[PDB]
Parts: sequence; C-alpha cells; structure tokens
Amino acid sequence: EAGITGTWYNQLGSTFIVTAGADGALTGTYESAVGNAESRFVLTGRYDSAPATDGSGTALGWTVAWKNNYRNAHSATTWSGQYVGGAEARINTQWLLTSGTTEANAWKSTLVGHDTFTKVK
Amino acid sequence: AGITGTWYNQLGSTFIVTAGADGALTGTYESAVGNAESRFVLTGRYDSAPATDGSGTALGWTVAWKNNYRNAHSATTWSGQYVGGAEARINTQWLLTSGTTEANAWKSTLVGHDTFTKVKPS
Amino acid sequence: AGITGTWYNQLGSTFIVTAGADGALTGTYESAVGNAESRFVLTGRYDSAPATDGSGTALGWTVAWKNNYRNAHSATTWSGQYVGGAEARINTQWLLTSGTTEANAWKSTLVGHDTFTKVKPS
Amino acid sequence: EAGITGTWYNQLGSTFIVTAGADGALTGTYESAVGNAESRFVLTGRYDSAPATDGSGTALGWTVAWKNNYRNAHSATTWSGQYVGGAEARINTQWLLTSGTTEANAWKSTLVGHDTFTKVK
Ligand SMILES: O=C(O)CCCC[C@H]1[C@H]2NC(=O)N[C@H]2C[S@@]1=O
Ligand SMILES: O=C(O)CCCC[C@H]1[C@H]2NC(=O)N[C@H]2C[S@@]1=O
Ligand SMILES: O=C(O)CCCC[C@H]1[C@H]2NC(=O)N[C@H]2C[S@@]1=O
Ligand SMILES: O=C(O)CCCC[C@H]1[C@H]2NC(=O)N[C@H]2C[S@@]1=O
Repeated sequence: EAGITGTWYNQLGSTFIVTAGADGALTGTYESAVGNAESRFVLTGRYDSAPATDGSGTALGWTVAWKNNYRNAHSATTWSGQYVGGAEARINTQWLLTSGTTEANAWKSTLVGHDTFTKVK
Repeated sequence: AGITGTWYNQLGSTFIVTAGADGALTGTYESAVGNAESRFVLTGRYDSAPATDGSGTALGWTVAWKNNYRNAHSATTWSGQYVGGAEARINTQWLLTSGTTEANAWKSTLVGHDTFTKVKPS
Repeated sequence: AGITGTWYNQLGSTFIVTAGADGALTGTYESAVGNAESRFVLTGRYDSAPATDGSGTALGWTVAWKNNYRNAHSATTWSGQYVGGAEARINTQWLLTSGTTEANAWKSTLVGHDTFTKVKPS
Repeated sequence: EAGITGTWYNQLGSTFIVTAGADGALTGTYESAVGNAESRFVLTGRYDSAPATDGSGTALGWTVAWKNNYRNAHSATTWSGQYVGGAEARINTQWLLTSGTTEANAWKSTLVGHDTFTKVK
C-alpha cells in the first residue's frame, strides 16, 4: 500500500519507517526522540487493506517493544489510529505505553498519549 | 508456562499466540463481541528479556478487523503485561480505532481493558 | 440503593460520595496507593435521569491531589457508569495527569481502570 | 485563580467557561460543537491551587454529564490535563466519554480523545 509505506515523523521528532504489505501487514522500525530509547526498534502491526472509499481514514495499529540490541526499557507501546491520505498525508494516533511493573505497581504501569505523523515526501 | 498458548478474556474472546525468541508475537484473535466473525490475524511484540525483579513482561499487539467474512474498517491495539505463575495472566488496556471522516474523528476511538488467562470458559 | 454511599475499589481506596438530585457528585477520596495520604476533595456529575432500558448511569468525577498533608501536583478523573442491583458497582476508566514541563508532557498522563463496590475490604 | 478563570475554546469549536476558586474548585458551563449535545451543560472539577513554580503545568480535571434542561445523551465526559500559563495560555487535555450501556454493551461504552483549549483574551 503506497499510501502508508514510507518515512514518517511525529511532533516529538520521532521517526517511523514502515512498509504496508498486500496482506494487511505493517513492518518497519521506530526511533523515538524521547524516553528510555536509543536507535531503531522493530515494529509490527496491521492495517485495513480494503478501506472504505467514502472519505474515511484507513484504520491501523502497530507495536514497539522497547528492546533492541542496544537498550531495553522493559516496556511496549501500541499506536492505534487512522491514515488520512492525499497530498498532505497524516497518521493520527492514540497510544498506550505499558511498562513492566511489580503487581503492587501495576496501577501506574500505563501512559496514554497522542501522536500525529507527517509523511516525508 | 509462557506467553505462547491459547488465552481467553473476560468477554470469551480467544487469543492464540506464539512468542518468538527475539520478541515477535504472531497469532490469531477471535472476538466474542462486535463486528467480527471467526479468526483475524494479529501481530505484536514483547520484551524478550524482562527484568528479574518480579516485574511483568511488557507486550502489545494489533488486530485489523478484516478477514474473509467481514471488514469492520477498524483496528484494535492491546498494550499490557504478562504476569507468570500458577495462573498466568495478561492484563491489557486497548484502543479500538475505526476509520472515520475527519469531522467524526473525535468519536473514532474506543478504550477498554481486557484480562486474559489460559482457562477456557464454560 | 444508589450512587450515594461509601465505595471501595480493587486497590482498597475509599470513595465517599453524595449524589445530588439534579446531577452533582460531591465527596472525598482516599487512595490506598501513590503520593497521597488521607482524604481529598472530589466533585463530579452523573446522569440524574438514566435510560429505562437496563442501561447503566453515566458519571465522572475529579480529584486534585492536594490536601493538608501533601500535594502531588496531579489530578485524576474517573469516567464510568453505575450499575445497580444486588451488588451495585461503579465501573470506571481513569486519567491521572501530572503537571509537567512541556518537554515531558508526553509522559504526563497515566491511564487505568477501577471497579468500585460497597463491600468493605478485609 | 486568574489564569484558569475565563472563556476557552477547543479545536472542535466547543466553548468552556470556568471559574477557578481559591479552594481548588472548578465550576462553569460547557457547550460542545459536536455530538448529542445542545446548549450549555454544567461542569464541575478540581485543580491544583498551589502548583509547582519550576516551569510545570497546573494539573486539573473536570466532568460534564450530558444532561441539561434541553437534552439528555445519557453520557458523561471527563477531561484530565494541565493548564500552561503565559501570554498564550492553553489547557491540554485527554478525555474519556462514557455512555450508559447495557452490561452486554459495556465493552464499547467509552470513547477516548484529546482536546486543546485556547483562552479567549
Ligand atoms: O520510555 C520508554 O519506555 C521507551 C520510549 C517510549 C517513547 C514514547 C514516545 N515517543 C514517541 O515517539 N511517542 C511517544 C509514545 S512511545 O511510547
Ligand atoms: O467491532 C469491531 O470494530 C471489531 C471487533 C472489536 C472487538 C473488541 C472487543 N473484543 C474483545 O475481545 N475485546 C474488545 C476490544 S476489540 O477491539
Ligand atoms: O500519586 C499521585 O499522583 C496521587 C495518587 C494517585 C492514585 C491513583 C490510584 N488510586 C486509585 O484509587 N486509583 C488509581 C487512580 S488515582 O489517580
Ligand atoms: O455525544 C455525547 O454523548 C455528548 C457530547 C460529547 C461531546 C464530546 C466532544 N466535544 C468536545 O468539545 N470534546 C469532545 C469530548 S466530549 O465528550
């Protein structure tokens, strides 16, 4: 899917390189400008490969576990959102960042936020 | 013992997953509710070297709700942690985004929480 | 029977509330966890004329975590529904925002879920 | 609290009129540009009345139950966020909109989003 496939940046300055496969797969790498992260992390996700054509966005999501060969934050983020195509393509998301915690600290395990991605073009 | 296996949440949904050695999650999801029938592909990631202090194992995965039977034009992500032991559990929060027009984007995303165990419902 | 009363969540926190006839919630909250001691003021709102089809009663409330003992420079909102019957329940999701610099705003907000009943813990 | 007290608008065109009391109270009215809503609804909430002075925002939250003398959507929204003062004051929030549902439909009871409010000045 040519629309989604490419390089994207968000408002924090983070980098999202993704390829959208014909089967609904998302694969790529993520580099965060913030947090307990350095270098590229694997991402995987899914997207609606046959979206509505009535002006609606294309639903998608992906996950990064924050372990690579250089860093392990013991955490994972999922982004859930929609791709909005056109000449000024955007991916608008909300996300959940869960850190591994003890059971007593589980109440404070999950951060929530929102990222807007702009396609480099 | 481990993430790999067949899990069920409080709604009776079935989450079948394999955890690869280096952090991949791959499997299928069947929801007991919503605009869904049969199994859907899921992929995700988990921390393949968790802390050794009693902490849970962070993980997440995604389902896009399109298969041979239906297309809900939506996707859910689950973010959470696996907690091992005698009754292993995955505790999650989730975000279900539907494709919308820009005008309706404000009402595009449902949020909830699912807890999974390996105990089959009756 | 009703929203008015003393409630306890799964953490052992104590939520004491009065539901006014026209939709006000007023009371106190004591958290079993976090940067908190003793009771904090809370205020909120509820649907004072719910649907008559078996649906729950929508409600929400806020605590700012400042009292005579501490100030965590944070606030939590709970959004959910009251479900009456033999074991009345309030099921919520919550957002805990801490005051941060603009640079740290990305990590300002925790999310979770609390379920309340009138059963005192032991 | 002069900072928070005033009229605010968000990116949807909704209107938030609030008064911040010395005791940490927020009181006012909300008018939504969208959804099952018409006219003004009561809001109540709380804010940190003695915030940090190290450059941090002021934590706050409020609730609207979507019943007034003209409309009842059988729902309630809470906004949780922070006030960022200065000449271009903002209230940056995330929100949870819970609708009353049957028990079988409770899984789909709650919407999540984010609103940014600008002070009318
Ligand atoms: O601190 C960690 O646990 C790992 C890094 C998390 C970075 C977060 C931050 N970076 C970003 O591009 N968007 C937000 C949501 S991602 O969880
Ligand atoms: O209706 C749809 O858009 C597709 C099905 C969504 C089912 C949801 C529901 N099922 C489940 O096991 N947990 C929750 C979160 S999943 O988004
Ligand atoms: O640490 C703080 O900032 C203040 C205390 C927060 C306690 C939280 C925790 N306690 C509870 O009963 N439910 C959850 C959500 S409330 O934000
Ligand atoms: O549809 C309803 O149930 C009542 C109206 C909800 C309006 C929502 C929408 N309007 C707004 O200014 N911000 C968002 C979050 S508020 O729940």
